[PDB]
Amino acid sequence: MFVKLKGDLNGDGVINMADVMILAQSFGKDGVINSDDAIILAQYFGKTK
Amino acid sequence: SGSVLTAIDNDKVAVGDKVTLTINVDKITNFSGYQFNIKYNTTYLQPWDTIADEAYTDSTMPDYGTLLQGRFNATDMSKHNLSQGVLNFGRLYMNLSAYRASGKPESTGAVAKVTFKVIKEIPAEGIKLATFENGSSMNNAVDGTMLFDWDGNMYSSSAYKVVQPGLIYPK
Ligand SMILES: [Ca+2]
Ligand SMILES: [Ca+2]
Repeated sequence: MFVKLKGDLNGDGVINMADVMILAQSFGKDGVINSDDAIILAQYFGKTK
Repeated sequence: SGSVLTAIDNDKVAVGDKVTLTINVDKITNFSGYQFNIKYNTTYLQPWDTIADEAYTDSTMPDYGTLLQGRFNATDMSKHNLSQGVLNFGRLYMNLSAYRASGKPESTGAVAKVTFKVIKEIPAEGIKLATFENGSSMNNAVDGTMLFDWDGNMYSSSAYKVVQPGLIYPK
């Protein structure tokens, strides 16, 4: 959709654990997705459009 | 088959006293993580950070239980709305592939412990200590609860009952 909040990985308009689980699913697969990305994601945790 | 459930240490409380809500998962297969939205009554209760021994801020993480304690990049998330009585927090094993590979799934146990301080005499009829229910960032969830497995799948909301906390009473 038009609105793409920073950290909204599944495009539903809200930042919650389902988004963090998408980071999680890719963990171990700045060029990588790891625990530094989670810290940023947590800044946005709870935001809604 | 599975449940989210809770328990308190005492249901008769005086102003000034603290009541701890332990929250468990029960038979959530290959549990990897949860998020809760928990509404409480701000006239009577105040969430209390028992680790720092002070009031919650909007980023405060409740006390841990026994699950999600392993070294699989276990990570917290919290953003409350304290003025409105809504706790919003969760924890997960971020390194899912390593957790999965451990062959040591968790499924049953305490995941968090949320303490409330009684700041006004509890009404004689009792109050519900808290309620699991969707805040605005869990609009897709059922009853304020999301659970996940070690594949990073949302553990389906028809696979488990959320058992709401009961009542507390004045001493
Ligand atoms: Ca999202
Ligand atoms: Ca990165």
